[PDB]
Amino acid sequence: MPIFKDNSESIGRTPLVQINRLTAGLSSRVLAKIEGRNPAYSVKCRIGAAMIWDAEQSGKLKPGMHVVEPTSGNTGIALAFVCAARGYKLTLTMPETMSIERRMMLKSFGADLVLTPGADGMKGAISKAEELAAQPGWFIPQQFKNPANPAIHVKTTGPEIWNDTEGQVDVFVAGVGTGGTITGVARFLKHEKKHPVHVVAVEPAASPVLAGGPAGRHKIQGIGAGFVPDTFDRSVVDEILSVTDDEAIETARKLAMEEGISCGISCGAAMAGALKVAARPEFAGKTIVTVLPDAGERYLSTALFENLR
Amino acid sequence: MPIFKDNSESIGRTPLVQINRLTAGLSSRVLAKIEGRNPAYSVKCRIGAAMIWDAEQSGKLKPGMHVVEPTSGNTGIALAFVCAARGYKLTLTMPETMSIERRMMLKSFGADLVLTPGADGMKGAISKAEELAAQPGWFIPQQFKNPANPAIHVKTTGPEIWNDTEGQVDVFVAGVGTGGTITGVARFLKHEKKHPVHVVAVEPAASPVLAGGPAGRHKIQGIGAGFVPDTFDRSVVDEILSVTDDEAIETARKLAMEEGISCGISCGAAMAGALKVAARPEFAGKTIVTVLPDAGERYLSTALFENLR
Repeated sequence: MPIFKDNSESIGRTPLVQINRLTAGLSSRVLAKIEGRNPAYSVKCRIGAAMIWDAEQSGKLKPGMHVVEPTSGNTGIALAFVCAARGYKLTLTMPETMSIERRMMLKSFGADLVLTPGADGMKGAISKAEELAAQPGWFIPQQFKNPANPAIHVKTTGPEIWNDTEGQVDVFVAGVGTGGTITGVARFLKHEKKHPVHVVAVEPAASPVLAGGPAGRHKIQGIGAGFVPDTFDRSVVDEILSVTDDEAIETARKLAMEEGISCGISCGAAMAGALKVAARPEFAGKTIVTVLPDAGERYLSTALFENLR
Repeated sequence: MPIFKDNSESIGRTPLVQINRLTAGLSSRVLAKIEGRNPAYSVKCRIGAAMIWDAEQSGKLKPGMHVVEPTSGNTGIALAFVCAARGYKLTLTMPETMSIERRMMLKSFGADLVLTPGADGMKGAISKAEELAAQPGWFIPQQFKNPANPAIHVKTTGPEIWNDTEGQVDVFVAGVGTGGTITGVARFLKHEKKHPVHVVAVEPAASPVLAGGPAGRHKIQGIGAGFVPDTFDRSVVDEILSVTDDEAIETARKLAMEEGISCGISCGAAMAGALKVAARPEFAGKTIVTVLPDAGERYLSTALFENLR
């Protein structure tokens, strides 16, 4: 490995770990990519870095400009650590219904937070971010529209999976938030390596928007955005699979308990999908790869841990 | 990277990141090794894996046996994920001062917790664990005595530093808890690569036991054990340096804020010492390497985040 000139350069190179007890009695192989092991501990670190780097290259972002994005979750954390490592002023807009601890993490990187009325929800944070981003000197990455999001997974996540498995990956299963992960990995495998792979998107059964149903409330943070994102390319996805909130929560708990993998709720969702796919007779002896986006300690205040006080 | 057959094999291979703003105006070069990027997110993952593997190879640990260890933080977490990954019953002793968040992390891996009197500290934990380990069928790794602890650093941490710097490491600065990190890296560089390295042990000014002062209470968790561990090899250490709780907490805040590196209190302690050493005239144009043991989210409930409510 090189010496990274700042922490944003250290994204990726995450490990593939074989799942052993949740797969007991299957003849396929299930490998988990641990995206929790990133400079700011989630998969979003890849796109926080890539969207900043790409805006530098194109001139949309210049030194002294202000970065603004409407986000509570992992994307705010990634942008915060990247802007701190690379020296940009950062503002994040979020409804005031935001956990005091997620805000501490964001403020530890020196991000400025703009709370918008909780009643207007996410669309209120988006409106404020658009208003701020309209002024000159401010840049908005736009995580759901920015092609630099799937492109970094074409350049890093995709190749890492291809090379760590030595070309043995027959199924890729990924929860879909912005959809950049599943789009970039599928593009790399199918178009750049010409590799046959069955690509499965995972969404909450309570908000099955990718399969055409109506958005709803759900607890699988980071996926189920309530719309089909522009960064999600349905043409490289072969199947949509939904999981319940309880399946996701329980499978994340079993990943820690039975595999020693501390991970979040959407990790349980992805794995719960992957293990159902991996039980199909047509995939006997095949390799199923899935992504676990972040780590369990980010979920101490959530429903993931409520059974442990 | 290979496919890891379980999560314990995925230890290490952590990045070296150049520190840029905290070093502004020094002519030396300070590189931070990010041990938060480990399967259970601390440096102890290396020795949790290694001590279990070593006990398996030696026959001191067999399938069906019960693992027991005293811990005040990361060693419990490391052993917990390893025992979940590899299938051992685990019981940890710890003072009742252990935060609720730490307990929950240990419970998520299915470890049993035995609480010892808070005012008796680590020594009261060590004694209850020794008691429990007397039972036939029980095994105690003994993190302060087990040579498998510095050995894994001779085998992984040392070589990673040597390889990523291409033999450019003139100073090694590390906080001492068990001392295995500094002992193993220093043995590797001095005894095996025959490389001249100024090796700096960092301990709390409020508990300068390595320097022969009295044990005292302090907030730099993970270091300042209150005694000199057998796994600390004084013959490979060139200098003992004290840092205040205030220095450590503030420097950990500055690493997040000015570098985008979210890390723990002991990380600020090591960096506070590394920056002092790196400003010395004899190290102009030289390379100083230090270890940042874990990640910031483990410390939300601590004095590290007191300034953010």
